Amino acid sequence: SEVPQVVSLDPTSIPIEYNTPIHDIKVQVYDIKGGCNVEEGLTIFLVNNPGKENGPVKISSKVNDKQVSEFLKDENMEKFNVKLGTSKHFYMFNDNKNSVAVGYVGCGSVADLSEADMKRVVLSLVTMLHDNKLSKLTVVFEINVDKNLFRFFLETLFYEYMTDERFKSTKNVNMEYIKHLGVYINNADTYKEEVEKARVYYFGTYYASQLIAAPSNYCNPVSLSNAAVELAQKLNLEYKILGVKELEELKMGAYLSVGKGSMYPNKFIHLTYKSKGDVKKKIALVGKGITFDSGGYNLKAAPGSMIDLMKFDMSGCAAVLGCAYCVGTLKPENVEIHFLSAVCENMVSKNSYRPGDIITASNGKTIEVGNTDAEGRLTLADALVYAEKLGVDYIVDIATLTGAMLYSLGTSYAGVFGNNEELINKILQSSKTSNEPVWWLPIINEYRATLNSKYADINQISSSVKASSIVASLFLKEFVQNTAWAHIDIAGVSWNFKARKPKGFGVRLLTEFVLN
Amino acid sequence: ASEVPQVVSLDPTSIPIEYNTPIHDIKVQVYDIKGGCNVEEGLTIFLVNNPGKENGPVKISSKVNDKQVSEFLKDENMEKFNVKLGTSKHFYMFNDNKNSVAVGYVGCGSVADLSEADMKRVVLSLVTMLHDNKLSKLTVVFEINVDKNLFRFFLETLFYEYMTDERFKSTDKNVNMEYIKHLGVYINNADTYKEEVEKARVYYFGTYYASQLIAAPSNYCNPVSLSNAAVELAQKLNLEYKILGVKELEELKMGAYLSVGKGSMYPNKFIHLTYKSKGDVKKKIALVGKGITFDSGGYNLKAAPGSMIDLMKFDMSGCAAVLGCAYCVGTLKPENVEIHFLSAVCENMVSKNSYRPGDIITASNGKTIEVGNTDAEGRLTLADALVYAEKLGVDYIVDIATLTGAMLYSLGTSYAGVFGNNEELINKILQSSKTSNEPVWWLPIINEYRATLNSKYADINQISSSVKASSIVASLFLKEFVQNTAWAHIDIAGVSWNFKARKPKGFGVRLLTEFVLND
Amino acid sequence: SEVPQVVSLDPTSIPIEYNTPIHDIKVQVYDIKGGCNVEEGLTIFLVNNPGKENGPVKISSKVNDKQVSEFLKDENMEKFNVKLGTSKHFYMFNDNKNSVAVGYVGCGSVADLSEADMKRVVLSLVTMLHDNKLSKLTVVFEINVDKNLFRFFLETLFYEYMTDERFKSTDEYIKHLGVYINNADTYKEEVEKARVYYFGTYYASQLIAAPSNYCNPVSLSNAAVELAQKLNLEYKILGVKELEELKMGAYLSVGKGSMYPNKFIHLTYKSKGDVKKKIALVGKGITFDSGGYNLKAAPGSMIDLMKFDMSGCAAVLGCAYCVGTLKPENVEIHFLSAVCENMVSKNSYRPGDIITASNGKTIEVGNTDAEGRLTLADALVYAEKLGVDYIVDIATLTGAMLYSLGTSYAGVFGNNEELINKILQSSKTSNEPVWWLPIINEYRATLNSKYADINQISSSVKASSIVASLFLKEFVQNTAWAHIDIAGVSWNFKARKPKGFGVRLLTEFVLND
Ligand SMILES: CC(C)(C)OC(=O)N[C@@H](C(=O)NO)c1ccc(Br)cc1
Ligand SMILES: CC(C)(C)OC(=O)N[C@@H](C(=O)NO)c1ccc(Br)cc1
Ligand SMILES: CC(C)(C)OC(=O)N[C@@H](C(=O)NO)c1ccc(Br)cc1
Ligand SMILES: [Zn+2]
Ligand SMILES: [Zn+2]
Ligand SMILES: [Zn+2]
Ligand SMILES: [Zn+2]
Ligand SMILES: [Zn+2]
Ligand SMILES: [Zn+2]
Repeated sequence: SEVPQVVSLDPTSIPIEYNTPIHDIKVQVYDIKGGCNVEEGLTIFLVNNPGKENGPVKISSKVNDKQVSEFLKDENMEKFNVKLGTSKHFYMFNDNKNSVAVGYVGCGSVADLSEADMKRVVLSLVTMLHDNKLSKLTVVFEINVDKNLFRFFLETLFYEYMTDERFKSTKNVNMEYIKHLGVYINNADTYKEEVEKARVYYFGTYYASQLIAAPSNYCNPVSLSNAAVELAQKLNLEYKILGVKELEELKMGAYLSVGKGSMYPNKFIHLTYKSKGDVKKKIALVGKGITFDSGGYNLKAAPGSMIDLMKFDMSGCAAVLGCAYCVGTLKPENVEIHFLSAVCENMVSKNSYRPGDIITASNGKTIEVGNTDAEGRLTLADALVYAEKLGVDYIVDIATLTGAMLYSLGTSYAGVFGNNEELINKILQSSKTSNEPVWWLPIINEYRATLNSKYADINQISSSVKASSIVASLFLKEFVQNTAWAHIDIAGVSWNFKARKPKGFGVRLLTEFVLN
Repeated sequence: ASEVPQVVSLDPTSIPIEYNTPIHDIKVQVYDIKGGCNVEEGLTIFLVNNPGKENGPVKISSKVNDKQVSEFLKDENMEKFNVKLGTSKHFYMFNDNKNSVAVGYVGCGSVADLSEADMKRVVLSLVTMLHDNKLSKLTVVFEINVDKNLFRFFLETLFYEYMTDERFKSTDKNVNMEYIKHLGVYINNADTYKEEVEKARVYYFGTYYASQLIAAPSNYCNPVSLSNAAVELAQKLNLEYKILGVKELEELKMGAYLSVGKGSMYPNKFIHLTYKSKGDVKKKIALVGKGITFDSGGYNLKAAPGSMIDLMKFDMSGCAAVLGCAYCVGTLKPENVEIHFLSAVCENMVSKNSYRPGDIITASNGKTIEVGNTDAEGRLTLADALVYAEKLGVDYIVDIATLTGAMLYSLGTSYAGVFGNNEELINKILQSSKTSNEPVWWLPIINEYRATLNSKYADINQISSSVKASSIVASLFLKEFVQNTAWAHIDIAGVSWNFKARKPKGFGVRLLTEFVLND
Repeated sequence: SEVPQVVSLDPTSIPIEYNTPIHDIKVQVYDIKGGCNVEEGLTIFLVNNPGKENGPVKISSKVNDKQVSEFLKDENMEKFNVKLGTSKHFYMFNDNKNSVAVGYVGCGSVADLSEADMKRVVLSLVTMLHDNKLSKLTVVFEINVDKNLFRFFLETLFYEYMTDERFKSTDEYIKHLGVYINNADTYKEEVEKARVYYFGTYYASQLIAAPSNYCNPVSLSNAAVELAQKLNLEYKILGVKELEELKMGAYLSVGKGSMYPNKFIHLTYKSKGDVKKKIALVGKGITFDSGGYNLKAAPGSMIDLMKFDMSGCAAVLGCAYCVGTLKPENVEIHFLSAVCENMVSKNSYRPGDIITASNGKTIEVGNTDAEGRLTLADALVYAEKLGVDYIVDIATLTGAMLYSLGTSYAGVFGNNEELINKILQSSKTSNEPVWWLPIINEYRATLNSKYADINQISSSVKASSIVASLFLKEFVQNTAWAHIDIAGVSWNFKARKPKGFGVRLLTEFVLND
């Protein structure tokens, strides 16, 4: 619980903002079928034109104001375009002779907007929200969206609108979030239930983002495990933090070896949510929790190794904890979930484990270490045997495991591997409804022979096959004996290089998996 | 003084320093050339040139008070030799008293005004004549034109190159070393040049002292032993001194400086030396030196080709330059001036305790900094040092540092770069460069690159991820930690080490001293 | 004249747009004291705020329209801030019930805007123009700018507004520009000069942006001829046969491995009347630099960008446009470029080759990727024989510039301080930033060849830019000479296009001399 320090100026906890300005936004959903009121703040119409390429803007909605409706008549609007991401602002006086601000955002010419399409619309919308001191925003849906896409709109809106200023000291003086958000859409009553779900999904994602973005001197195994406890306490999760003494008794030799060279003791996070009624499904969610990945003696010194980004290497853990918030808040029924993460730090030291070392996992398997920079699968290995010992139905691990993902699926799609096709399908189904894209990749058994060690039971890495993501999955597969298991590699999708911030990828995905 | 920690008992606990050098035992005499030259014992060398006559014949113009020697040096005899820069010859003959004497010359080219580099070549050629000859006396006859500043440069360079560092020699000591005991100089209007002699001797040792600190390996020269050397120096010079330990640095919240040293076995030591004039103080100056006793690069380890990790003892050259300046100032004792000699000394190592890439740290002025590269640790330590410097309420802040390797690609190994926020201060540094003959060139602080230091989470980035103009970006960083004081920054990463001669130059000592003295 | 082809689909000329939509824009300048009228198009206020948080926007100028004045009231504008580059624009109806667009661009908190700052202002302004079907743009200057910066504003505006679609197959611009500024009469003379400076820069941009299959030594020399003919300049293109007779072995060696014959461009401008200054402007004209057998294969060598390596030539030709159009007095200008291509072939020159320059000096080649200085050597020998007063060469010579001054400031080297100062003065008034770097003679000894008269490159001295300058200096014996290294500033990496750097710089140099 106590964070060790080298000097007194080293931080001893991760700063966390629980009550965000987003939570102070009062959200109202009205049916468009009744007309729109255009009074205070900024009013934005989401408009398209199906199959007209860059077509003219047409406002279909009834506006309960003669002046505003006159301004928005077709003859006036035809000079404007519906190009995806395009936005404009209008100034006018209403019927009550008050000054009002109105505008629109183009949603293209395709009837069914994709996640990327919706993201671009929101990003354009957020641009209108920044550098304008508005008190209220009104969004009018003149496009077709189902409830899942509507929820995604809000989640993305909240997430992109929110700005992390925890580490700013000498800060934007003009930041001023809206206090009211009005939404006009048809059949408002079906969409109202998605509002609070979006708000929960937002913070779950933003919470994971805060943990990832937090630098390694702030976010260490002790401080992160402490944060998990604080989170568990607020949400009523049973919690248990395993220290070195417990881990040694449990013989987690693979996991403990990675943390040897660190000044922070290893901390194993175990949170549990149990429904009050009959439990029909038991699920273990495992997250990779490397607070910093230096590579060990296989130091990240090669070009393109992105060593300065390696605080992100606990993204899997953050996603699991972010999911814990959503589950703890929405309180699903007939399910018991274990939230696991073997947290440690991979550093260079006189105490560090060396390339060539043979270590023993808690399942008795001896492992020959060929590369200390492949430490993720080592910690995940012991975490998986622990998971299976819990007697669950599904084991789902999520991790920034291999850089090869950047070459396979890139920065938008995560890879999923597994030993069970139905479980994979459930993950794929969750991906669609959560709108966090995942693609099914194969575990090619032909590469297994490349993990055959001369002295230990198995090699940590291959010295042949360059398909590291598959090889790593083959390694993890050896530590799940008789349980449905899936592995999501998020090394490529976790960090937003363009926006220079985390995505909090996986939070909404894991929650949809649990809920449905 | 603090106790130097050891891993084994064989680890050195102090930097060996030679204060009394053979140069200090040399008696220097300056004569007027119009009185004629006496050629008796030891070696007598004529410095000769030939104006616009590309390798011209040698001609001795000076009167020699010896019939035999004057006949030997007559034009007819000397025309077989030429004045090519760096050329030297030895002559053997008998004088009027039937004694054997040794005479020679060094070619000074065909250009009337010799540059520092040219003069250096002349001196180097001269030193070769001193080497491997057991001489007791050297006599140098100036048949060329040099001003007082260039004349002093000759003596300083002569003393520096003649001197040999044998502190770390044990079984391979040179059995044949035997320095001259007397140095004679014949020059026109000598009375004007006499004041430069002792000044040269002072400037020499300041440079040689800095050289000794730099050349000292990192196991000998650590933050503790270097700060101890600073204290010992201050005591000898009657300067006020103050060494800040970790506890005091924490109270001052010097987080950037402390973060770099976290991974070291040697505690951070902040050097603060003070020279105060006895009279009314009219100018207050802070001299800040980068003091990284060893730069491994941190977790951004120097593992790339050309990173020169074996040279990284040099990375405290700025501190050494500052301490060498403290010697000169404390010795010549300029008045009506108050000088602060500062250096945030530490070591950048790889450890479980080391600071990581991506860490956000807080400087003593409250600015939060995101670390993108641990091998850019110099600017982190300088940041807190500059904030400390400005709190002293000085008129000028001048920092000197082996900051960026880009200097090797911009100005190279001969000229140092100077950046600043004040043009008058910059001109003064340039003025000091001319009179000290330590080359400096003005480089710009381009404000357009500033936006690349905008961090998403912290107040500022330590490094840029685009620009690649490392020296300018670093200056932009440091500028953020000097709020309202005239400040200049001298990057000596390229000029500090003499790669051809395999030794330090002690660059900056004479430059900084000239700056203080002529102010 | 005839461009050789490998296949019939290979282009045989560089497409050039001479008449741009920018030339069709009518520009009117009014005095701010008379008030602003808001009728057609888009109206943008350029505003600042000394000591700005960044602080709120406040419009001081009087607007002769009740509807617009209601919009521009302090209470409404306080919601916006003046942070540099920030902009907002709204659409509304004026007193005459016409649709109008009104807005602002934030100019920060500094009273005196820099070259870099003004560019950020312009880009934000241009961003609104690319996404609004406007007929007229009106700019209201509520900031202080001198005559030079105002001209710079227009040049940058015109240049960034213009879009190159020459190579877009398939698989709008405003017609009026209104300017409100204090002391309007003083700024009116700057308008047409800016339009000239614009195209000079944009013309150079077109040559640089043109790919190596379009822009080759033959097609580039042809383009120079066509330009000279339109400007009524005397022109002369030296071919291989003439070059051999002139014994330009260094220049000819670089082009040996190319399928395109070497072409030496020589344009000349003579002022009507007494000539008081004679100047030769030399531009590096490598249409493509593969590096030769010292192939650009190392990481970060950016071989896909190497069409840019004739930027120096383009800058000189762009200058030829400006000088030929504005027609300065008392001056004679020579526009020179030894154009060729550096390729890998059985006919290519090899590392280790010893070649003879036209001045008789033998050169040992240590790196075929340092071909720029070799071509410049013969060009400099050619230039001095013309008997000029100043020789100024401009070249993308060394990548080391990216490590010294970066992408914003070019480096200038020289043997004459008066010439250097004139360049620096020209840099200030043209707002194309240049910084004086030294030619350190101590490094000269590293060019001493064991067998030849001189080495092409150094064997260490990582100060490549200075060493190269030391090389070129050996080919100017008795003339005031300057060298501008634009390797770092030539290409705009963020915008993915050329800057046309040097055109305005060279013209100001000629004009103010
Ligand atoms: C097997 C091999 C030797 C290639 O090592 C890696 O697979 N490195 C990954 C790692 O260091 N895991 O801990 C990694 C690299 C980049 C990114 Br982004 C993520 C993960
Ligand atoms: C910003 C960057 C990542 C390039 O890091 C450097 O600037 N390196 C310098 C350094 O390590 N300072 O601490 C340095 C290298 C070599 C020489 Br020689 C001098 C100084
Ligand atoms: C050090 C060396 C002698 C090889 O010189 C180069 O660095 N090459 C330049 C070149 O290829 N001249 O022809 C160059 C490279 C990149 C850029 Br950008 C500009 C110029
Ligand atoms: Zn790793
Ligand atoms: Zn990892
Ligand atoms: Zn370093
Ligand atoms: Zn350093
Ligand atoms: Zn080249
Ligand atoms: Zn080139």
